[PDB]
Order: sequence, then C-alpha cells, then structure tokens
Amino acid sequence: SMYAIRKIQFFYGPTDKKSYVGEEAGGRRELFKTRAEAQARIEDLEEGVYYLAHNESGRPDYKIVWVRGE
RNA sequence: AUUGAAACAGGGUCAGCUUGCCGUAGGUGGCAUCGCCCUCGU
Repeated sequence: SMYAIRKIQFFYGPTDKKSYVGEEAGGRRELFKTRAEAQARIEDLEEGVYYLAHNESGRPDYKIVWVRGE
C-alpha cells in the first residue's frame, strides 16, 4: 500500500519515543509507493554525521513499514 | 484567607590516528673624457 518509515528515538533514562518521518514541516508524513524508495531514504539519512540533541542516548533506529493506503 | 501555599535541567562525552613545494633556468652580448691654453709686467 503506502510504504514509509517508523522512527524511534532513545533518550538517556530508559524512556524513549516514537514518530514517523516527515512530521517536521507543513507536509504530512511522507509516503513512498515502493520499498526501494524507502531503502534509499534510509540510506541517505544514515549517510551524514548525526548531531545529538540534549539528553539523547545514541543514534536513532529506522525500520521500514508499509501503511495501508490512506 | 493572592487560584495562593511547598517545586534543581539535572547527571558526563578525545577531534581525533597521517602526508615532500617539490624536481632547473645567463644578466647576457659592447661602447676613447675626450679635442686645447703665458703667470706675465716691473
């Protein structure tokens, strides 16, 4: 259906929270038809240096997911 | 008898481990400072 990415973020202190990708801006969460686009998207996020926020434990984990077509 | 009274952004985390400005290339070739006059006049 609609392929996309699940986003998880681990903070120091056992807590941690979840949100998709594409919730940054006016555009809603972004939708890819093919898993290949999602794989490339994962790669290009993994490419760069990662700048930690405050009270952040380690580099985030992305996993791939297809969401039922909205 | 104040929608008041009490209310830590806290606890730590190397910018690091390294690389030749090198190998050469001319200040040369060459033109007379010359041609000339009193120290006399007692």
